[PDB]
Amino acid sequence: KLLIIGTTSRKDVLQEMEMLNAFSTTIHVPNIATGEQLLEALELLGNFKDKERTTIAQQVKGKKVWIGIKKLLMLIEMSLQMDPEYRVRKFLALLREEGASP
Amino acid sequence: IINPDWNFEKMGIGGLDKEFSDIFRRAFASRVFPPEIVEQMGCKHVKGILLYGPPGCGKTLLARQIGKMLNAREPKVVNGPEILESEANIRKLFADAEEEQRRLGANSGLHIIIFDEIDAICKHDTVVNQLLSKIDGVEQLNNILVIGMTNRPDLIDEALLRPGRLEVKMEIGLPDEKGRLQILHIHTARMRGHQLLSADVDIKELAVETKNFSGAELEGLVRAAQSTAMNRHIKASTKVEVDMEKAESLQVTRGDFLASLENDIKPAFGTNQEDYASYIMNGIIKWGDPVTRVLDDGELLVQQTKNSDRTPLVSVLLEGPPHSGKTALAAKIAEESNFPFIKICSPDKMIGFSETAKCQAMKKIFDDAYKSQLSCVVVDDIERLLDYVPIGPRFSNLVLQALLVLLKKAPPQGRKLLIIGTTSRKDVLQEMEMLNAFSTTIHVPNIATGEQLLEALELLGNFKDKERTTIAQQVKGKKVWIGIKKLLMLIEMSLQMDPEYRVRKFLALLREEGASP
Ligand SMILES: Nc1ncnc2c1ncn2[C@@H]1O[C@H](COP(=O)(O)OP(=O)(O)OP(=O)(O)O)[C@@H](O)[C@H]1O
Ligand SMILES: Nc1ncnc2c1ncn2[C@@H]1O[C@H](COP(=O)(O)OP(=O)(O)O)[C@@H](O)[C@H]1O
Ligand SMILES: [Mg+2]
Repeated sequence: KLLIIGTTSRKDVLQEMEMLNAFSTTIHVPNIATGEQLLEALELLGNFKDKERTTIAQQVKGKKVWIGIKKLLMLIEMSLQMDPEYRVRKFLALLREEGASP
Repeated sequence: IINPDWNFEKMGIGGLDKEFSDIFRRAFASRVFPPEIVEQMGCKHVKGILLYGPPGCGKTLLARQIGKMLNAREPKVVNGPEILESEANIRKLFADAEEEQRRLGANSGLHIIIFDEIDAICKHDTVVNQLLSKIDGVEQLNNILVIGMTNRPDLIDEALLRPGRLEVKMEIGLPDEKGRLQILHIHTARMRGHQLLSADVDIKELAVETKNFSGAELEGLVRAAQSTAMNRHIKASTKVEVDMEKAESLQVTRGDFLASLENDIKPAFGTNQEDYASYIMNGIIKWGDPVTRVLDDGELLVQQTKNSDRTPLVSVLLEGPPHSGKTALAAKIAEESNFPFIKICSPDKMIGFSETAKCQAMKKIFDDAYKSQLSCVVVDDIERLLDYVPIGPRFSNLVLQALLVLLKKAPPQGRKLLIIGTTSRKDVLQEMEMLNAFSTTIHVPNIATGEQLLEALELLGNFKDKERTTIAQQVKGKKVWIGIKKLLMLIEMSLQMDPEYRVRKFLALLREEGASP
């Protein structure tokens, strides 16, 4: 017996080459698409404090979010470098800059 | 796992408890229990061991300690070129063991032979065959042991590693912060009881600072520091008629460690250096905020990649209009990094090379970079390195795929890296989808205001007061579009005319150039 697992990021190109016929089934992994999920991830990572968490939740609860997990880790690590005063501002600015339509 | 506790600090070994314990359990356990139960087991004694790794980490000292505590005689040593008539020398090593086996062999002691740089004497098939016959020939030597060492195990003959003969292999790699701490704790013993050192000394800082340091370098640190301090205070008190013990009152050492560390001893492994004059010829002159902004962003990136655990790899891309001075800024940041290992890969060294050769050079550079606990590698002119051309495409697909695969491969555990690239054709790169491989982008704009041009001119200091006023009034409008390199060469050309016909020539040259993106 055997089992083969594949990974890809360009589904349409594979579709044109008549490749999906060989594969028996496909599974879809989505991105973060709600403020609640982002807040849960931030809490689980255990980086920001309570007050900054409240500020982030208040500011981010009036827009849409579409971001990948690895990019989120990179943004958190980059933002932590700045001084304690401007960490939240830098993180929010970077999130706004990265924000894009699905 | 259960083990018999040892006192490593007492034996002088630090940071290798696991290796010592495993070696002792797998190799020398049998030869300590009495022959009767050994035979009843059916146990068979091992005959050879192999140790490999960077030089100076202390391969010999491990077996020397085992010999000191082996409750037997001392081990004999051989050298790679010593044997290299050969059979006569071979008969000077096992002849003593053969004589013992003539006088003994059932209850005889244990003889140990040590081979240095064994790879140099085996790959000359005559000596290899003689050695192979001797270790396992028609006669069986049950009172001998061989412990080879080298640094390139891949070059050892396979027949020598057949399971019947040598069967244990180990790697002894460079120390880490905690390992360096323990090694220093061990080496700082005599002066610890002699009170020749200062109480302000912080061994933690010394251990943290030394990135690529072997035990030999660590001991040399202590040697040089004590020498520096003795000379310092003795000489200080010799030229004055002050009390002699005043010098001995300064015997305690706090800053001499740093003094010796500055340039007395330097890392031996990796530790490449690069020249920056060839890439920074006119220095760096501040003509506006953007230079400060770029430098600050580069410094922040350099800081993140040193005190972070979740991001052991960081890449950054610089983009801007041609001749904006991106390569110089990248080289300046790389120099300011202060990392032990630095290198630059540029197409200038690659002239007329084939695509495969370029791929080989790139992979070799990255492979060398992997060897160091820190590094920074710079790649310049990506669009040229791909051999682009506007008339249709001509990119070398192989060179593109090599880069795209390389940019993501993380290093082994515990090693960090930083990658910086510089480009000018951003759209073309975006087309190939490689833009997503990078993590961040920093812009390199061009001069866009007149006052910036006058400030650059005054920093350069070439035009006089009247000429400065004339240019300022002529181009007061903030509708300029010029790069630092273009400004430099334009000024250099314009300076070639006669003193009278210079300002007008400069203005004509500026007008010839563009004024908008
Ligand atoms: N503040 C500065 N910024 C950039 N370059 C400067 C600065 N001060 C002086 N220079 C000099 O300007 C010249 C431009 O630098 P460099 O050769 O790296 O340009 P570039 O835009 O990377 O070139 P290319 O178009 O060939 O890619 C160099 O001589 C550099 O020393
Ligand atoms: N774990 C360790 N404990 C004590 N000393 C060490 C250790 N590792 C390296 N050294 C230092 O390395 C030196 C010995 O290296 P050596 O055995 O000659 O290496 P090789 O024989 O492979 O050239 C000694 O000066 C010793 O202080
Ligand atoms: Mg350049």
